[PDB]
Amino acid sequence: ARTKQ
Amino acid sequence: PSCKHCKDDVNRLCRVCACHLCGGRQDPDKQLMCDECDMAFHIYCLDPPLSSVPSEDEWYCPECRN
Ligand SMILES: [Cl-]
Ligand SMILES: [Cl-]
Ligand SMILES: [Zn+2]
Ligand SMILES: [Zn+2]
Ligand SMILES: [Zn+2]
Ligand SMILES: [Zn+2]
Repeated sequence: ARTKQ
Repeated sequence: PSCKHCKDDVNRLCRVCACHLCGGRQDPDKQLMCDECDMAFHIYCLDPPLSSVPSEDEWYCPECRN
């Protein structure tokens, strides 16, 4: 999944 | 101002540009971005809360899924 990171 | 709702004030909760559930900006490494609405969600704010970030590529939030 994509995170703000 | 990037965000008109909180005017980018870091001491302000914002469910628009930070975690959509708690409004917190901490732990961006644990904030999942919804592949539909692009809102952010701490894994630990979800219900149920996730112990870690899913490895699966697509993730849709409680609001955009089903
Ligand atoms: Cl607001
Ligand atoms: Cl919304
Ligand atoms: Zn904001
Ligand atoms: Zn949160
Ligand atoms: Zn969503
Ligand atoms: Zn919402």
